Amino acid sequence: GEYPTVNEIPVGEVRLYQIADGVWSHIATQSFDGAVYPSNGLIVRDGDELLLIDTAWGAKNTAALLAEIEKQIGLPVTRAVSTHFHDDRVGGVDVLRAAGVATYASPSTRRLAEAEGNEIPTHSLEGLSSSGDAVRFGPVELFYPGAAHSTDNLVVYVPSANVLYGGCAVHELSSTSAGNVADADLAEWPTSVERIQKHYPEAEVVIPGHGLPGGLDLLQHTANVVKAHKN
Ligand SMILES: C[C@@H](c1cccc2c(-c3ccc(CS(C)(=O)=O)c(F)c3)c(C(=O)O)[nH]c12)N1CC(CCN)OC1=O
Ligand SMILES: [Zn+2]
Ligand SMILES: [Zn+2]
Repeated sequence: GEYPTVNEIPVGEVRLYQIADGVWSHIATQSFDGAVYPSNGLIVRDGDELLLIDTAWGAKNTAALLAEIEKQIGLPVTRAVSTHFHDDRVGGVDVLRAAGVATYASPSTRRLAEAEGNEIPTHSLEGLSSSGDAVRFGPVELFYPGAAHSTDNLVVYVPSANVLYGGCAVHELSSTSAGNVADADLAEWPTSVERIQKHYPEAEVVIPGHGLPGGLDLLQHTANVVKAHKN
């Protein structure tokens, strides 16, 4: 019943967690540079179909994700959006594409994925290139807050449930640093978080890219840990 962690998640297995009516997160674990990390994504019911946000960080994890969705939900995943270019967001796009899923990301994410040798979503999401931009995509709104964890990071809001999926631009409350900052803009990140706070003041659940969901406090906590990481 509690939100799952690695200690319940061997690498290769996937858990789903019901967030709200028609909204689940997915949780998987992966090894990277000799350490094991959890990571989240989102699943949103879209009538008789499902919209997937982010892969489960790897090909085998993403295959396991599709199997877990069939077991627990039983509706087809028809579209997926990746919220930035890192492997915890696009690793598994090839699996999705061979399982009938149409894969999408911004042009900025597609270019960065291609340049870095990561898997590349098929379709480009226009209308998101300026900070503060928002577009509708099925049952969600996609929002580009500005550079934060990465220059391309997108945020996803589920208006029916007031669920804010921050992706890796948002950290969990227990975080002690800003995570993997390799491609981050620590100077711009607080401004981007402030844009999220201003745009989604009615969010009830906030889901970070890694770790435990909570409420709006995750946004302020993220700004706090990023400002202190920078300093
Ligand atoms: C594949 C991805 C990656 C791999 C491994 C770990 C992470 C973390 C991470 C780290 C620590 C914490 C605990 S905490 C908030 O207290 O510090 C955390 F929650 C998340 C993140 C993230 O923060 O989103 N991304 C990671 N990658 C790869 C990459 C550059 C490759 N050239 O950059 C990146 O992010
Ligand atoms: Zn990342
Ligand atoms: Zn991440």
